[PDB]
Parts: sequence; structure tokens; C-alpha cells
Amino acid sequence: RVTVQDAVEKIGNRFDLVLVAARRARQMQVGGKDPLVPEENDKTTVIALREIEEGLINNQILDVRERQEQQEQEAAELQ
Amino acid sequence: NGEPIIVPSQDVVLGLYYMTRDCVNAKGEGMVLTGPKEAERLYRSGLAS
Amino acid sequence: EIKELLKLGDLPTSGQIRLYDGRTGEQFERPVTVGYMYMLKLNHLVDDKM
Amino acid sequence: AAKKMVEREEAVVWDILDEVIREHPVLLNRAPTLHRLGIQAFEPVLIEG
Amino acid sequence: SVTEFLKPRLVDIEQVSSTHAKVTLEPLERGFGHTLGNALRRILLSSMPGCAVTEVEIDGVLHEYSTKEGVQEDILEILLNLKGLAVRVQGKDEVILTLNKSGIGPVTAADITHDGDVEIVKPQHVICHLTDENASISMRIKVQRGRGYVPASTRGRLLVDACYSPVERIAYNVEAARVEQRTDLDKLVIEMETNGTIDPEEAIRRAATILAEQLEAFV
Amino acid sequence: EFLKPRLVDIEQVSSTHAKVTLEPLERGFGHTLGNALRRILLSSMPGCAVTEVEIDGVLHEYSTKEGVQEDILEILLNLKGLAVRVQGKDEVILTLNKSGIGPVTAADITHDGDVEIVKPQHVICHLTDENASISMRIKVQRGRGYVPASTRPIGRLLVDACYSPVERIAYNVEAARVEQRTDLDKLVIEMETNGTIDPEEAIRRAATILAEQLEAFVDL
Amino acid sequence: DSSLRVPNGVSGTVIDVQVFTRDGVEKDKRA
Amino acid sequence: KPLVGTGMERAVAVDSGVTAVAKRGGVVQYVDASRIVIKVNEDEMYPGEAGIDIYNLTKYTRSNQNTCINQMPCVSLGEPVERGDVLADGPSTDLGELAL
Repeated sequence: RVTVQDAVEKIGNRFDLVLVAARRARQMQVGGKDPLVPEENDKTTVIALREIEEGLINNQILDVRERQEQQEQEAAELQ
Repeated sequence: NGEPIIVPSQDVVLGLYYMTRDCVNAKGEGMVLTGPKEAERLYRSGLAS
Repeated sequence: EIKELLKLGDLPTSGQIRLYDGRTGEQFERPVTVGYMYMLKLNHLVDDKM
Repeated sequence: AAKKMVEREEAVVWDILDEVIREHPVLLNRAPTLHRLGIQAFEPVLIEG
Repeated sequence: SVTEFLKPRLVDIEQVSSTHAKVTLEPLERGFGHTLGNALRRILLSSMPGCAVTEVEIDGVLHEYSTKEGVQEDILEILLNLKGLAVRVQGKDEVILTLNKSGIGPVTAADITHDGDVEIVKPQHVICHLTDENASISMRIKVQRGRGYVPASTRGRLLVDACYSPVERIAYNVEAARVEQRTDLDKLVIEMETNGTIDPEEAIRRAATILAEQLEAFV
Repeated sequence: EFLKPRLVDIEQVSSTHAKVTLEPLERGFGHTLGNALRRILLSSMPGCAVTEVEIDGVLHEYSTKEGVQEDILEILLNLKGLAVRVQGKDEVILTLNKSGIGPVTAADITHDGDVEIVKPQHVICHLTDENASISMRIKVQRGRGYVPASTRPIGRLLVDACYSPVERIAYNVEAARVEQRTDLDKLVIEMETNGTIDPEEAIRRAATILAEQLEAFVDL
Repeated sequence: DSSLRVPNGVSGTVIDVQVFTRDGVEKDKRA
Repeated sequence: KPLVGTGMERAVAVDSGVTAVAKRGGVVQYVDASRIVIKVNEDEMYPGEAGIDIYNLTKYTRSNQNTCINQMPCVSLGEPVERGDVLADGPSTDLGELAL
């Protein structure tokens, strides 16, 4: 990881990209969540940016996933 | 403004200038080379300037 | 008079000698200017600044 | 114990340090920061000096 | 104590093709990187035995600047195109090959007659071009075992710069590297690529062998 | 094929600096061997430099001894350039005692079986009073390269050990007219040493180091 | 514990000690 | 020493108080890293008191800037020293020049 040109051009703001990657890495670090890209001895931030690079994370996917895990959370709670 | 901020400054510009110049007589004037790689391995062995 | 004194030794008169490169042993084109210059050491030492 | 270990500089802290220095930018800033490019982030590379 | 250097521990041999290899070596004692790398570079570039074209003769040309009809390119082009012909030979000191052809489109190396046990490593290398049906060529090319690079100047008859050595490009680097506590050791990084006559690591082995053999009145 | 070098001759022109000659060398190999040997010789040759010093009356190197006109730092600096040879051991403890007016030099040191100082006239210090005495121990040691004090008993003065004995290696590549085959080279290696390492021994060890480091990728 | 510690970094020997004491306090053994 | 100077090194070095310069010429009588004793020539001597000159060189003292100001003797024993000639080469001084 040297530049983030691709990750910028797929979330075309460069100020939204910071928040997206920050949230994803928060998940990847303190909460128990797993990478989606193969991990090649990199700190969580660069994994988050590489995830955004190949187009499988963005704000929409993240809100969808957290709402999904909330739904299954109350699905298990009522059990 | 638009101008780039990575202008190569003083030693590097002198190296590129001196490298990419031309003089009316030198070792190996006029020959033909199959490509850039052959040019490098001529210059590195003293057979041309 | 500098040239005269250079001649009185055995050194080339132009002032420039022909040097070789330590790492590759090849010769430098463009003769290079060596000599003895008086160097000082100023009191701004890197270990008092870090 | 960790504080004593780093203060005595055992042989492990250097590899630990090279791990925690991996992808951690540091901001270099020169004194009269005149315009936007007087502060810049950089990847550290450990040096002896 | 005063005779225990650091033996390098080869990292890998990265490959980019059948004729392009990046070798690495770490750690060497401080400064041995340049001695080894430069000695290898000088040996590979200057003196490494190989065989290659030295002289061609075409029936329809009397002088270097003579032109020819039918062909698509001049004599300078075809001469410079025979250099890249990556010929391989056997114990014969030298040998004369010949190619005669009259066809449309390309004139590749695959059509050279197999009068001998010589071998080619790039069968489809484009020797020349023949746009017209009547455009025919017939020529003989001399390949002799040689040990360097002899230009035309310092060598009816058409001379091509002999390039015997297998290595198209050798270039190295010396990055910094460390062990547990030692200040500065070298990491040599070679980036070799040959013509095809031999894969790179074999050429490095050959260079180390030549230099080691040369140094065997002293050890 | 290739011819192979041999040490054709050595011209020990003076007590310090010699001129070995390697011959014959095929076309162009003179430069390669020459630079390799120059780097290896200047870089790493086993040495015998002083490493510690003890003088009786001094506590620290920033003081002065009554009678001897040099400051103790001057004595340490003068010792630093002392050219000493050893035969068997790793380390060894020379001794030097003297009194009375005169230049205390290197020849004064108590003769030992295995140590042989090669430069007697190296003046260490001066004594300038009748009832003045200097008496010290000099801990010669073996090593390689250069090792400052900071990287490695209140009396024991430290000195920085500079081990390598070769001071200046030059060389020339000249045509050799021999064997009826022209175009064959000759490498003349001139070398100025402090005066401890014998030349042919130096070149033999240089070739050994080069080959022993080279074999690590004759089979990769 | 007001012992004069060597501050960080500063190294090297101790070439001189000097002790001044006012008239009225008994000089200590090193004094 | 400089080795390319301007001839002002000597005057600068002597015209500061750094170097221990002789007050009455004579013949050196005892040299040392910590003092010098000079036997005054009788002609210059006062009518009485049988004087000699003792010079107490300064040894490893702190300057204002935390540097070492020492003085090395620059004369051998039995060496005639005339009036106004240096004896001790303070910091950055060499035979009474100014070696920076």
C-alpha cells in the first residue's frame, strides 16, 4: 500500500473514504470481526483500504451488514 | 497553482542533462543497436560513450 | 604564482587530477578537483539537538 | 516489567518495534510552516544515527 | 573470531519469465555487496562463452548500403535483426547455416535449415519480411563460439556485431539490511535477464564458477 | 578455457610497502581481480592493535603525571598507532617500565616470547626529570576492522582499537609479453602496510575471503 | 531522595569534585 | 595549522591571553605537562632577588560554553626562549598560531 487513488475513485470523495475505512477498521480491531481480503502481515488500516480497493466495502454495505447482524441478534434474543 | 511540486532539483537534473547530450565524436559512433538494453550493456563495458 | 608552486612539486598544473571510483573501480570521466581545504567543526552537534 | 524491559533495551524490543512501526505514518513538520505542504506524513524506516 | 564472516542466506529467486530472474542475498558482511555484485557484473557482461552470428552473406547485395527489392526493410534492419537470433551450437568451433525462402508475409527463424545439431530457442523470431511473391532471399550465416562482445569495427561480406554472451541485461542493487543487533549489513539484489540460451540462475552459477576457478592459485 | 594467475614475484622494495605481481590474467580479468582484492584488503585483515592501557599513578585520562611532559591523552594517542605483532595467543599484556631523562620509546617494552614490536623508534612519550618514572601495561589484542571504545576497575584507561594493518593498496594493470600469446595481462599490486602483515600472506587471505564468500552461490 | 542523578544521555568520566562548605558546619570526611 | 593562512593567525593567537608567553627571555630549565620553569638571563635580571619564572599551565578546565581549555607546553628542555615567545599552546593554537 502506497497510494489510495483507486479507493478514492470508487468512493469519490476522499473525505468519506476516511470515515468508511475508520469504521471498518474499528470493527476489525476491537470488535471481533474477520478480514475479507487475505491478510499479508498488515495493520488493520491497510486491510480496510485494500478491502475498499477491490470494491467489496463501502458505506452502504456496512450499514446493511450491521443492520443484518442486529436482526439476527434479536432473532437469537427471542429464542 | 497547477504546477507540480516534485520538480527534480539540482544534482539529478545535472545527471540527466549530462547523460542525455550529444557530442560529434565518441567511441562507438554510428553503430546500430537492437534496443535500449544493448545500449546499456555497451556503455557499461567501455565500448561506447 | 599558484601554478608556479604547483609545478615546483610534481602535480598537474590545471589543478584537476583523474580519480577512480571505489565501489566499481572504473574511472571518472571529466577530471575532478582535489585539494586540501581547511575544515572547521561548528558547535551545533546533532546529539545536543535530538 | 515491560517498562523495565524497554528501559534496559533487551534484544526483543527491536523486533517488536519494527512490528509496531510497520504501517504507522508520522508527520514531519519544518519550523516556519508556511503553506499546506510544510506538514507531510511519511512511512518511518528505522535508522541507526 | 577474526576469520568468521557472515555467510549469506539466499532469500529466494523470484521469476518474471523463463529468461528473467531477480535473485537476493542477505546478509553479507558490510561492503561485500559491492565487491561480489560488481565482480559478477563484469564477468557476465565481458567474458562468458557463447555462440552467436558474426557474418551474413546475401546473394543479392554487394555492399552494406546496397538495397534490395521485394523485401520490406533495408539491409541495416535485417542485419540488426539477425543479432537477436539466439543460436545454440555444440562442440563444433563454428558452423555455417543457410536460409533460402520465397513466401508472403514473414520470414522467421523457424525456416532455417537444420543442417547440423544446432538449436534455436526462439523459433518464431522474425528475421525479415517478404511482401511480394517474387521477393525471394537466399543467404548464409556464420555462427562461431565466442567469449564476449566484439563490435563490427574492431573485428560480398556483411558483418554483424557479434554478441556471444547470454546476458541481455545485468544490474544489481545493495539495499540495507540488519541482523539482531549489527549496525549495517548489505542485501545484494541481482536482476538478471538473458537471451534464452540459458535460464538466469544458471548464468549466475557460471559466473561464480569462472571467478572461483580463476582464484585457485591462492586459496 | 582460461589461464590462471600465479604470484610471479614480490618486490619488497622497503620494510613497509611491497609490490606483488599476479600473472597471467586473461583479457579484462585484471580489473575484476584488482578491485576485488583492493576492497577486501582494505576492509578486513586480521590485526593486532592495542586495546587497553594501565598506568600506575593516573586515575582518568584527563589528568597529568608529574615528570612526563605529555598529557595522558597524548600517551594514549601515541600508543594507538603502535605496530605490534603476535604469534600464538589472542590477547597479551605487554609491560613497559622506565625512569630518568629521555624519550620513552617502543623499544623499552619488556621483551616477551611471542610479541615482536616491529617499529622500535616509535617514540611514546618523553621523561623530563631525574626522579620521574613511567610504568604501564599495554593490553594488545586481536581483531578486525575498527571498534570504538563506546561499543565495548577505575585505573583502566580505554583506547579505540583500529586493527587492520594495511594503509594503502594501489594497483596497476599492464600488458604481459610472455608465452608467445599476446594480449595477456599482468596485475601489479602495490601495498603499504604498517609493517606487520607479510604481503604474500595478505594476498593469500584476501583470495581466501573472496572465494569463501563467493562459493555461497556457486550452488543456489 | 534528592541525590544528584546523572541526567539522561550525559556520559563520561568524573574529572573533578569540589566541595564548598560554610563556616559553621563540620567538614565531612571527603571534605 | 591552517596551511593556507593570512599571516594574522600569529597576531590573533598571541594578542589574546590564552597562550602563556614569556615575560623575560632566558633558557628553559624544567618542562612538564603542569608547569614550566624558565631561568632568566642575567642581563635582563633585576638587580637582586635571583629570580626565575614559573608558569603554571591551566589543565582541563571548563569554558563558558562547556569546552576544555588546556595548555600544552611547546618547548623542550634546555631550549632558549627569547622575550615575547610562546610556551604553551592553548586550545586551537599550534606553535603560537591559531589552528581552528
